Amino acid sequence: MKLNISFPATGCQKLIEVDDERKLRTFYEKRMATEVAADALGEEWKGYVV
Amino acid sequence: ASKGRKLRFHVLSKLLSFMAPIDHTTMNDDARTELYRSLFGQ
Amino acid sequence: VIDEAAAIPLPLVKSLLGPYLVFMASTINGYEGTGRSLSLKLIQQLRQQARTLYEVSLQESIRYAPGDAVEKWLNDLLCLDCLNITRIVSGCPLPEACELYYVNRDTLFCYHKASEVFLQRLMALYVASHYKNSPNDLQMLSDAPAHHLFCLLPPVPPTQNALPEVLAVIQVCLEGEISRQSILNSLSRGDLIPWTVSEQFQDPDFGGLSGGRVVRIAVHPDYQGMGYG
Amino acid sequence: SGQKLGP
Amino acid sequence: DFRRRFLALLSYQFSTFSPSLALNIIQNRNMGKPAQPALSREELEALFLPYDLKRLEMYSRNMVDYHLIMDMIPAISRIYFLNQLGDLALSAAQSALLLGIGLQHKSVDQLEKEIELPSGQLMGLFNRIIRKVVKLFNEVQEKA
Amino acid sequence: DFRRRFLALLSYQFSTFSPSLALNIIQNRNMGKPAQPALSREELEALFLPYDLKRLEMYSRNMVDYHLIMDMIPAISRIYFLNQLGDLALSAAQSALLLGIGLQHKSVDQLEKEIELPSGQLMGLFNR
Amino acid sequence: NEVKIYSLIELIQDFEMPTVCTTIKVSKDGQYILATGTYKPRVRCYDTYQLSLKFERCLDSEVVTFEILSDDYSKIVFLHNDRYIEFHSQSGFYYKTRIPKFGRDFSYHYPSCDLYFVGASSEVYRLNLEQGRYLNPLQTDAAENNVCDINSVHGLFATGTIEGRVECWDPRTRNRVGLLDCLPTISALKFNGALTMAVGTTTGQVLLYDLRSDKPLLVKDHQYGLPIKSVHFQDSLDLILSADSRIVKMWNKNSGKIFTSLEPEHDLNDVCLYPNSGMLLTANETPKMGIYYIPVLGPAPRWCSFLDNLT
Repeated sequence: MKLNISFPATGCQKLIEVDDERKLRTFYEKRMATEVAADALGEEWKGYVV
Repeated sequence: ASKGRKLRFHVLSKLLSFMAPIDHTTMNDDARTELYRSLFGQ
Repeated sequence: VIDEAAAIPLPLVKSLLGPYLVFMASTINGYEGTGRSLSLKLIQQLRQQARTLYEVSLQESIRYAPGDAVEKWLNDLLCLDCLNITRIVSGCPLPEACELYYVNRDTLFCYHKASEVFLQRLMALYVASHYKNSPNDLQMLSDAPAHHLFCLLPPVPPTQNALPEVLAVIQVCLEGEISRQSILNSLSRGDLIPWTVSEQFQDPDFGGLSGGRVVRIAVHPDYQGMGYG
Repeated sequence: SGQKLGP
Repeated sequence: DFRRRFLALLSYQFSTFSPSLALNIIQNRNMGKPAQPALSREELEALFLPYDLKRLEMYSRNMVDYHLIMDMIPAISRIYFLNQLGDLALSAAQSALLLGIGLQHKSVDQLEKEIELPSGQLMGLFNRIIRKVVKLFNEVQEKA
Repeated sequence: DFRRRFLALLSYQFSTFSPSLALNIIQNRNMGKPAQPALSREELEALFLPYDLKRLEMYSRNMVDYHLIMDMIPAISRIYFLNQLGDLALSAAQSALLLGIGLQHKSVDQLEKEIELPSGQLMGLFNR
Repeated sequence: NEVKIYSLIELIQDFEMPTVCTTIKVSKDGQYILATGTYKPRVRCYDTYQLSLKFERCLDSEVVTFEILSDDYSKIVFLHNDRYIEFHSQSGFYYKTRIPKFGRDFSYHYPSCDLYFVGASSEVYRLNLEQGRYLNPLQTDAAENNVCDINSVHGLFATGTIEGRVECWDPRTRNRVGLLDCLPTISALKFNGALTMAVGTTTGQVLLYDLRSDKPLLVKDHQYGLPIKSVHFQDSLDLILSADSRIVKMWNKNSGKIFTSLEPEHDLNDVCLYPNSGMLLTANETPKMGIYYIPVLGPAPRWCSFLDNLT
């Protein structure tokens, strides 16, 4: 499971490998084009919405 | 009889053996006969 | 081999079949022979279920020659032979045009020829949907008190035959009118519905009310499910 | 008691 | 918090545990637990209606059926292991049966294999258990 | 009296009963009995601890793993099937799940054969 | 009025006729859903597992109604306003033949392989499938016959008439067992169970009838005068499913209490219910075909299992 994350306002892309199932539990059973609060990704991601 | 206005009983080859008879009726034949005599006010 | 297969409920019979060779045996018009309705259902299940079905019937006793006067006399006396439950009369409006009738116990069980024919009709319907017919159950009906028997009959025409066809039969036994003190004594140490309620809720008040239970309700096997009940 | 039962 | 979770979960998938193991987890000598408050009048009335309390009292004299009071035992079992209901002075063997009936929902026959005591004594043991239980309700009611 | 007795006895010998059959026992006359008052505030505090409320409310948002609230269901099922807590407008299938879990103590996979709905759906119905 | 209905993202792609949809029907297995539409009359079958259309087959003439003979999508019969019956095998078009007079509606008797034509003739035509020869005619002695239905319970065939008289026939021995008497024309007739029958009237009255008693058990009148095209029965909730073009009404079989009512943006040509599910499929006079999900009525269908999460 890899995450291809993009910030359009700055226009920057990054690829991050997440090996922990725990952090990916938040994204499971969710559809496309839906807003998700990705606080589970880590301490850097506080208040981020994807 | 023009344009098939009158019923005809010639054999139709393409429709021959088009289906096989399958029957699923629980009610027995003796019960069927008694019911129809008893139908409605009869 | 499954012996006395009529006694076993039908769902268990299906599992016992399996893919292996299977032998049946059943009792019809016997002392413990199951009624017509259950037997017809089983053979319908067997015929419905590369299986080759074989039906064999036995008509001759091993002890006495057929036609023995004792056997025929005893069979009618105890009403152990179930036959066609009733002649197929014209069907009636189900919840609309049927009236209950009160059969008199004294007049039913006297040995008049007309009464005997009606008794055989009632008994065959009575033990139709029952696992093992008991001669003892007849012993309760004819003499035991408060066992009131009720029959539902087609609307009578102006012209009628000797015996109307019987659609449904209900046997009701009246209970109650039992003293409070006897209940109090019994809890420390006249049928199912008074005693069981008394012991479960522990109410001495219950029992002093008069009420009856429906011992049996039956409908004609051909007409089963049309709403006579 | 309970520990003895476990043993 | 972990204990009260465990008390509810013996019904689900923890019933397969032997009664002895469940007793060992719930009670630990290392962390002693102070006794919970004795059963109050409003709390007892909510849990047990007077007909329910009447059934326990009169059956205590009878010792006949054992099928009238099976419903109340899981309610009774929770109170004892929650440190409530004061002290019932239940023995180690008696506590095992109360846990088995109330929480694991096992029949008496199955526990007979587990407890390995004879059923006649186990029945008599459970008879003693409820006896201590029933008067303690009466002590609570008389205090009102 | 019989109605409360039947709920407790489901976990001893009536668990073998199908959930649909058990529902027919509890609900009869095609009508409700004299309506009991909704679940009282004081009754709530005795029934569930403030931490217990916080766990159940938190799982509603996360919805990760039902085992955390698995202890709480048998208490919840008793309130609903005692005619308390008013009416939750539950469906026939959703009502059957509460009886299977809260009362019969059957796992979600075991109910899948009984309810005949797929285990993925039955988890979602439990979610509602 | 506490049902709070949903309306439907896209469950099946291209679930859209070009202009209008006349009839929508579902196969008995439930894996296939079939629909026909104007313009360029098409037969479009949608796969439930794949959520897409398997195929489309254009037709010469508009189809009044079609009935699914086979358990799968293999064998289908179309009746046309051009007096034409077209048979389609699994590969495609198979055979075509006409009838002397126009056919209003047709019903197929699975026993005896006899398929019945009810139309603009007093006689009701019969079609045998195992044998190609057309069977003997039966005369219903009423000028115009509008609707027909066959009961699966015990094989009873009843045809509606223009005068408002329902006539019951016997598929075996070809004898008229009885008559039922009740200006309004018989809009819709359905058989449900052994002893329950329903008749729709052009005035907007759906009448419950019992076989033994001539008097109707219950009466329900739509306040709007439009005829009721289709009536259905739901066994689980004992609901009788009544649809007219303006609105479709949900009501109980006994005492006639109303469950709920659904009014869409444009008129409904046809209404269908997926078996054992709260999902409702309606055919409208609109390129889009209606899909509505009723949670209280039933659970979501298996191939749309995720809707229960979405609610």
